[PDB]
Amino acid sequence: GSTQGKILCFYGPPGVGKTSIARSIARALNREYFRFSVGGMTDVAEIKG
Amino acid sequence: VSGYVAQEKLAIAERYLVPQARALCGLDESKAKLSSDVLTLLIKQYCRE
Ligand SMILES: Nc1ncnc2c1ncn2[C@@H]1O[C@H](COP(=O)(O)OP(=O)(O)O)[C@@H](O)[C@H]1O
Repeated sequence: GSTQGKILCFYGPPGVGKTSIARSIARALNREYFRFSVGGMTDVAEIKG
Repeated sequence: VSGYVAQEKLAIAERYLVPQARALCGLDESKAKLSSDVLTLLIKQYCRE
């Protein structure tokens, strides 16, 4: 039936197309895209505000 | 509170866990049966915690 959530991850050497498939799926499902890097972030003001 | 014995997890998960997640996906038991045998294989092998 309805849409369902699940989280997913892709991993491998950089530049394998990970983000590229992300956006490709985003235009597949028709969902909106938005990147959000969190590598090395510490402050909580950029995540919760 | 303590931990849980391998068999003990079976009697938990068949009642207090499976129906809850069934309500998370919104299904009813009529279409998504999960036998005991699947549960014992799961807990015996795939999760030792
Ligand atoms: N199968 C593929 N089809 C199209 N582009 C690919 C493929 N494999 C790798 N690429 C390319 O690899 C690059 C990596 O981009 P992307 O996945 O967007 O970020 P990341 O560098 O994190 O993997 C893109 O320029 C993309 O065109």
